[PDB]
Amino acid sequence: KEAHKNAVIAAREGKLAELAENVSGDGKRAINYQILKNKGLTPKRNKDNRN
Amino acid sequence: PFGGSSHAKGIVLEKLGIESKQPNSAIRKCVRVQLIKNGKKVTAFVPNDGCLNFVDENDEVLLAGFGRKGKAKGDIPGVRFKVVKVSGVSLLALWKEKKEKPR
Amino acid sequence: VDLEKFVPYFDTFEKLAKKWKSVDAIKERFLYDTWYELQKAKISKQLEINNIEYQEMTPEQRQRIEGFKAGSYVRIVFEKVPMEFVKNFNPKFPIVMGGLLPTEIKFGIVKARLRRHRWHKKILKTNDPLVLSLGWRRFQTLPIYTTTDSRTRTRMLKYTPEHTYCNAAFYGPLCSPNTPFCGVQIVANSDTGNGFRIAATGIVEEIDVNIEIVKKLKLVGFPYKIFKNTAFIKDMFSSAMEVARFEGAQIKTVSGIRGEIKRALSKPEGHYRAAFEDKILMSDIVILRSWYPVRVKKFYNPVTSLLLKEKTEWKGLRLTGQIRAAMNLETPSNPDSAYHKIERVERHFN
Amino acid sequence: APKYTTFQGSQNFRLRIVLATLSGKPIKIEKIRSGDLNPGLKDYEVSFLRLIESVTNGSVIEISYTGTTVIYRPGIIVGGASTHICPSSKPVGYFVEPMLYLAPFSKKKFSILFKGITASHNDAGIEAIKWGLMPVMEKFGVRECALHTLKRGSPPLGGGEVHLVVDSLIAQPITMHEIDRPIISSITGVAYSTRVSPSLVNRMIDGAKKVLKNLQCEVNITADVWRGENSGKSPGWGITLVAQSKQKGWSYFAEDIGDAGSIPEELGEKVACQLLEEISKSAAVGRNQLPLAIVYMVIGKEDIGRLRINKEQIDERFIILLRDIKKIFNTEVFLKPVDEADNEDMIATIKGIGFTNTSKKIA
Amino acid sequence: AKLVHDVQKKQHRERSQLTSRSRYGFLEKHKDYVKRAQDFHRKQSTLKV
Amino acid sequence: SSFEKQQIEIRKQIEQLENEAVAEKKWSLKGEVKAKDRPEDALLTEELE
Amino acid sequence: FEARQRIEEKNKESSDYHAKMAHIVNTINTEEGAEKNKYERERKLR
Amino acid sequence: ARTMQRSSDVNERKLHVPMVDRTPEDDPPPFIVAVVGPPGTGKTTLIRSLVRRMTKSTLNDIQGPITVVSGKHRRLTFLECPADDLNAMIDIAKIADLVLLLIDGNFGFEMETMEFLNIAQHHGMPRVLGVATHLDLFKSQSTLRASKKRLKHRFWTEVYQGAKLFYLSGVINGRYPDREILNLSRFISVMKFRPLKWRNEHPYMLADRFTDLTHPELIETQGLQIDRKVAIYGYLHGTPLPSAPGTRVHIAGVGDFSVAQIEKLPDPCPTPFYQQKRLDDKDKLIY
RNA sequence: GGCCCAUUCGGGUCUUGUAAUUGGAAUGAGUACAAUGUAAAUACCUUAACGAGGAACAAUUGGAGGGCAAGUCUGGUGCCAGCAGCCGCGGUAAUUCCAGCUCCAAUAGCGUAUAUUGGAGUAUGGUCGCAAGGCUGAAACUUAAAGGAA
Ligand SMILES: Nc1nc2c(ncn2[C@@H]2O[C@H](COP(=O)(O)OP(=O)(O)OP(=O)(O)O)[C@@H](O)[C@H]2O)c(=O)[nH]1
Repeated sequence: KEAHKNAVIAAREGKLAELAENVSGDGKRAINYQILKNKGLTPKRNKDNRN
Repeated sequence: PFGGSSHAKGIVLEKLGIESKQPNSAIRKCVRVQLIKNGKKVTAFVPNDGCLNFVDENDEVLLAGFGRKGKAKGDIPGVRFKVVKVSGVSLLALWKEKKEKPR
Repeated sequence: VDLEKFVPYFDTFEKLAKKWKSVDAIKERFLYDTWYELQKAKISKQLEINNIEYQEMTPEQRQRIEGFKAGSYVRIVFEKVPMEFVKNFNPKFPIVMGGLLPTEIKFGIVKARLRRHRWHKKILKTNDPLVLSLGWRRFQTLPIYTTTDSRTRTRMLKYTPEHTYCNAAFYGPLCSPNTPFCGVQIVANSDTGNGFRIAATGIVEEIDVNIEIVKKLKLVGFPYKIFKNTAFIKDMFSSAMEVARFEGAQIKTVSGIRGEIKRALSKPEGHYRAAFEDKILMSDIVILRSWYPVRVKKFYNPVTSLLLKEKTEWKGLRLTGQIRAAMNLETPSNPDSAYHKIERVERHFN
Repeated sequence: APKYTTFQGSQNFRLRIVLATLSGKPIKIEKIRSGDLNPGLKDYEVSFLRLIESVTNGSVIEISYTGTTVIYRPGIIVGGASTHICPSSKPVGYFVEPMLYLAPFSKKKFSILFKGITASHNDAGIEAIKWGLMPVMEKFGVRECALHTLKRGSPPLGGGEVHLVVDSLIAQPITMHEIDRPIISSITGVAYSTRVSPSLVNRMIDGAKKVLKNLQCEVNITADVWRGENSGKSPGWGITLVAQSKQKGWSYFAEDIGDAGSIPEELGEKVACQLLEEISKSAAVGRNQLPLAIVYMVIGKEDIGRLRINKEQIDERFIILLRDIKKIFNTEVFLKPVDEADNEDMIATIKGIGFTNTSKKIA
Repeated sequence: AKLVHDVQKKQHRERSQLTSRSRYGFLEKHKDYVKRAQDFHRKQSTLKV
Repeated sequence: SSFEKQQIEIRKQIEQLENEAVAEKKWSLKGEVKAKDRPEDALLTEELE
Repeated sequence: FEARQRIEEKNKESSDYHAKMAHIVNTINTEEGAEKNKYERERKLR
Repeated sequence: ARTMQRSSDVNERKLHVPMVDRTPEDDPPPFIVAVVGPPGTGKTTLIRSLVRRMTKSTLNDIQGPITVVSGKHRRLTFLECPADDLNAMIDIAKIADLVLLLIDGNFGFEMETMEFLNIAQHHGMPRVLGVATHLDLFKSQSTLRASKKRLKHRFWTEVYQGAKLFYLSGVINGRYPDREILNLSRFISVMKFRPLKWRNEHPYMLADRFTDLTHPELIETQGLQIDRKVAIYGYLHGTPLPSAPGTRVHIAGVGDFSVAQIEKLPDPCPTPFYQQKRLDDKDKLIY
């Protein structure tokens, strides 16, 4: 039972580890794509209408 | 409908039918608005229940004509107007999450 | 003379009628273009009346009645200011003094419509702390997110709806209704990261001293002996007294078949008899819907950032996932609660 | 430390409790009837405190064991519908009158049903509350206020029921400007009789018309005889006279009831003469109408409101009114004489505290 | 869908039979109950005739 | 200091709320409950609508 | 006893809700439709 | 005709909600000009340049509010918001009248700027003027104009349409160029302010000077830990504050206190209109 | 198996479907070297070097139609009907789910509002007015002679 507990908590701290790697080391907090583009709530749209 | 104008400006007095139980009914979407240039009190449609959270008391709103194309089953005939903007920001953009209300 | 005595003082009837045989004493008394401009005219008239009256009053009584008018350089002396403010005073950080209206001194239950911010990534959780900036004050509190079951009650929600406003209730300093506010999860630069920080926005609808919030309670029972329209139900209750309080209640099946609790069986204790509108199955589950009150937690943690030496890295109550990761505990999971792919065979009959 | 605002004496008990309720500040009323034959609260005062607890919510009222100390920490005004049984010591008017102060500023509407004695000598009658006080509330902005007499009960057995409904939940009273003296358009009245012969109403009306025939204005006094179960238990009669201004809308009133062993014409002449006395002593409001107007201009928005009051109207109860208001709201009434040298009238200018109705739900 | 977000029309997934009750088989819903009840009513009507 | 003392009781309340947030739900705050999950004869003491 | 009290209260609440909703809808229909009909008469005149 | 219909529409645009100003016409307070930006944008140098242009005096150390007689009838209280404190941003967004919002032109928008914009929008919208700095770091002029237009469009999406995004070329002698500061000061002078609801209902005050009045002998007898008596000097905004003591105030970040003493003082930075067409150099004052 | 027509019954037709895999080629936006250009510079012309698989180098705007729950509300002559449903029971590193539900049209454009080229009879929880009810004498009186009914 405790081995299963160590396995699941290891998976959780691993996921938080990839999140800590994904966050940037640079001091400046840059705007992200969602705030930059401001697409809003949009439906799924076909690729054919792009061109 | 309005005197010589396509759109009118008003102050939201109250939201009628918020104590009604059925979501997205016309009674749920009715809003009473007092027009600025006359002081006349008219009922308008907020387009959705989602926009009814954005509409609040004593805000300025821009009203246009409603313009039904066909007779729906559950609509309220007689309400002739719809709310287009609130606090200078369009209700559709607020609903689609492209803007925030300035207050 | 008391004002409890509503009828005012009067003289004797004889002297009063002798004085009022004549009537000559009181014989003198008897005998815009737009609505917007009209409203502005009324406002301007009230303002100029205020100006004339304040002008004709003497300046000392003018100061007493009006108070210190805006634009006046003033010195204000406070007692009981904490030591840490003077000790750690930093001139770069501002000092803002705002007067409090009488409602804003009180503490009670604030009810407000509230939505998770668009640029905030995750949803918010019931009974999970949030720093609210309501009025002049910023304070960390525990809100409860509620819903109206089609305007019939206030039912507790486990999370805020994404992309939607929901009713929320929290304990804090009361404010005037129709007041907007923001809510931030973290105010510490050690915690900021790359994420957008503003978590919730909202507006106050109502204030009160208490609120009745309910959470749904489903009592779950199982059939062990089934007849036509009559079933014997087990595991819902533990004794015939518990059954006898709930006798006559609506129950229903996960299939959707409606029924009534009728009587308590003698043996064994928790079992009861029920009548349904149709024959039910041994695979069925019987549920009884009830409601249990939920109490709003009374937590008031003000953000006293100026009293700190760092003036950032303010800390408060942590988020539940943070506490779980800190004490190395696993997220509570129910094996029956997971969703699976359901395959149905073709339904045949004899 | 809550730091209670301390008052002394049993004087202005209802006024202090109501002003504490409106200002939200906790009060401590001490040494009430400390040395008397029967020290402590009166039963009607305890009933009034229970009425306040009924109409409000989250309010802590503490009474000492001796009864000489009352501790009151007010709460949110919530209103709602309830039934209040008045004791036999006081009529219904003693409990209805403080509710007019609290009524337009509640979360829900007042619909209160009062059961008890309807009329008495020393307190407000039903016609008094209907026609003297409620026009002032309507002038300050209360659009829908009503008082229905389901049953009428004369002293001492009582047995009447009156229903107070206030449908106008306003944010705050409007600023008032009544510098000019109103002119009276007409005089009306109601002469009522319960459980006694129905000739007494006509006899009272003739006795009052004897006094008021000299007036050029029209005098109309309605005959109100109560029959059946609506008449209550004990017999009585009485007349209420109101002089009304048609243009401005003000009303000045006097009233009385008949005690056991009195001639109706004497009561009619007494009420007519007291009415004329109130016109003589009154400039814009009656002396009995005055605390309504003063408290309303206090709780109005932060603007100067002007109300003309009379040289006779300034007296002792007005002084203690202004002192209690200054103690609670920190508001001083600046008194300005009218420039007209014909009549010594004084303009009362009150800056409103900026009170607002925070109990009402915006939604 | 004129004025409905696509997040309003999310799929609500079906719950399964409890593992302690797995011996009894599949957990019926309204769609299964309607088939069962319609079959019974057709059989009973022709038996009545 | 007074602020330091208030920080002490605030930390006490914070730690108590941390334990409350970590700890298991009450049987009534659990969504679906059986008699096995409940303590015995609880529904006689609690009032439910 | 509690069952009878709850049933009576819920029936009264449902009837009052239905009356209130019908009153609101009827008032809106009558006044607003009267204004709409006057405006349409003006437009067909012009 | 068409002109009449356009006139009706623009009259409908000119219609607005009537609302009480509660602003003293005789001696108005200075407008709070709040410089808000990410930590390296140039707020201190911008305040240096603006003060250098207005009061003809340079300040080596900038901290706390700065009161400056900008025009004949207008005074400005410059406050540089600390970039790393969200609580500071919340207080500034609650009290600020004009917000100079600094955007690094080369890097683009930042989360601090977006957070301050959303806080200001939800509490109450002040008049926002954007200032884009670090445009000299661009290597190509076409990329410079393209980034300029991109910043302008995103800024117009956030703030009301038509709000100015001023462009600053670069520092020459440790301060921004004089012509750019002259145009910026002209924009600040020509801006018009509207009253917000919360500031029209509550009295508030940004502290100009902070001092301690407690007795050192008392401190020596009862240790350092005792509460201190504190005097606060500043200009009053909002509604009039009551003359009698005991009025309850909240100090943002400290707590709730009741006023023990209050006195009016002569104005340290008086306007030349109250002193009495072109503004005089003797009239330009700094506090 | 796809598509077309048709009120249904049906009829007509024939390489179509796949959110399946996989291969190299092309190059514009851009990044950027120079010369040319001009009092000087910009711009233009010319122009090496880099420049694509989620081609995330991330096109919009509108319209039509579903479907789902141990969920919610309303009306009923069981199992229904209606309105609807971001809200379910647990859970937010928590879950990989109608795979992001399907289809249509315009396309760096695309919507909305306003302007402009009667007869006969039902329904009405709106407003207003009129109502309806009691043996009479007889109420503050259980109260007479007469009747009114019987
Ligand atoms: N190249 C260039 N540098 C600039 C410009 N504007 C500001 N700077 C830089 O900004 C630096 C000054 O920093 P500050 O004046 O303190 O700017 P700030 O945003 O207020 O930073 P803090 O006060 O520390 O929070 C100077 O050394 C300049 O190098 C600009 O337009 N171009």
